[PDB]
Amino acid sequence: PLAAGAVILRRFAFNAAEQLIRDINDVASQSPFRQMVTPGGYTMSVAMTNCGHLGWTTHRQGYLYSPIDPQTNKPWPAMPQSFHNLCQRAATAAGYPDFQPDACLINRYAPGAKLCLHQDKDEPDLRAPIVSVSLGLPAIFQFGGLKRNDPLKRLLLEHGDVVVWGGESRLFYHGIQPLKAGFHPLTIDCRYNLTFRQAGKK
DNA sequence: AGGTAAACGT
DNA sequence: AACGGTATTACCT
Ligand SMILES: [Fe+3]
Repeated sequence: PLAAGAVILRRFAFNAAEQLIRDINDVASQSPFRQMVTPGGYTMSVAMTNCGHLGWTTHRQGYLYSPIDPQTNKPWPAMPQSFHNLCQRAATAAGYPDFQPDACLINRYAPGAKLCLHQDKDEPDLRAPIVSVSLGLPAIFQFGGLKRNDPLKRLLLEHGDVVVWGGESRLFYHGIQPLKAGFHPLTIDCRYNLTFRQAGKK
C-alpha cells in the first residue's frame, strides 16, 4: 500500500507502452512539447504538452486548465483511445471504477530534468484520483503527505509502472528527482509520464 | 477573508 | 546531497 487511497501497479502498462508511445508522438505532432514558464519567470526543466478536452498550463497569473493550446491557439489533440482505455483499466484495478478523465498532461524528461515537490490541486472535483503512467528511462518518485515537510517515500518508477493517488492521499506532495542519463529501446534517451485528471465538471 | 504562487543555502 | 526556507507577502476576488 503506497498510502491511504494510493497504489503502485508495477509494469501495469508494459504491454500497452508501444502503442502509447506512438500516440504520444501523434499528440506532439499537433501540440508540440514546450518547457513552460512559471508565473515567477523560471523555465521548467520538464517539457510538456496535453491531450483531451482540458490541458494544464501556466500563465503569468498562475496555473490553469484551458481547452485551447496557448502556443498553437487550437484545441489540444483529442485524448487517444489507447490512453483512455489504459487509464480506465488502471483506475479500476486501483479501486476507482468511476474515474472519467478529461485531461492528460504529458511530461517529457531529458537527463537532468526534475519536478520539485508540489500538490495537484487545480482540479475542481477532488473526489477523482490522479492516474500517472511511466514510460522509458527510470526515475525516482517522491511521495510525501499533506504537509511539505512530511517524510518522503522514494520509489523507482520503471517503464510501464502506473501510480494512482486519491481519497485521503489526493492532495499529498510529490515530485521527481533529477533524471539519470541512459538508454531505453523504446524512448532512446528520455522518460515520459502521462498524468490523467478530471479537470472539468464540478 | 480566502486563495495563490514555489521554482537557493546548508 | 537530503532537507527545508521562501509566501515569514503581495496580489487578486
Ligand atoms: Fe503532480
